[PDB]
Amino acid sequence: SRDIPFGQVITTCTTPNTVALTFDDGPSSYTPQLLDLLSEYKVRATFFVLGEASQSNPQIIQRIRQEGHQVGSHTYDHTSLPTLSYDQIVQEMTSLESVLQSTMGDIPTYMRPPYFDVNDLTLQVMSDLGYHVVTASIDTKDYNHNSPDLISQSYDKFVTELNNGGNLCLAHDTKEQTVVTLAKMMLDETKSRGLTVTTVGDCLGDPEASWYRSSR
Ligand SMILES: [Cl-]
Ligand SMILES: [Zn+2]
Repeated sequence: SRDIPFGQVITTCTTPNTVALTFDDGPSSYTPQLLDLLSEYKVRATFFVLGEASQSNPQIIQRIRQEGHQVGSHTYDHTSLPTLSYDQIVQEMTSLESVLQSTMGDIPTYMRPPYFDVNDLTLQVMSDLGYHVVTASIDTKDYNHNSPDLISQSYDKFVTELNNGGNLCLAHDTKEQTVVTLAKMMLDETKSRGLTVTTVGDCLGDPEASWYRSSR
């Protein structure tokens, strides 16, 4: 199977006719409802999770994994990594590894940088630690439309960027309107198109055995 680069920004799925719906900054109190919706549609998603959220909601981390979704790293503290030293960037990653090792029994090989901010130093750390670096090719901007009257604008951006060939989509399951309204709109549209709605690792051709590794 494919070799997938480490320490190099990945924006787009490679498996034809796939789409990866992804959710950042959780788990949150809305994540369980989103998991219910994903199971109704029989799809898989990817969750790039944070430190305090994972420590507060370990049972949601376990439920994400048991229902076949992928857990990726979003750093512990959500710091813009180019504002940090090499050692500090390492610590942002390994501190979340301690949390995830204890909650889900392994650690991710996929990460998403806060705000998509990268520089050479950040990419060097991710290469050295063995992380695939994922940003996005669809960005819902749902954080800025988190109200019933605004959330349709995130769907319009989603559809337009999907039509432009985007296939790796950023939303936040910390936002109520993303879970209660936008996710169903995205899932209906991807179902209508007959897309394979799957994890980031799967949409890159990576077997699930490679989305995680044992403790360092
Ligand atoms: Cl440094
Ligand atoms: Zn984030």
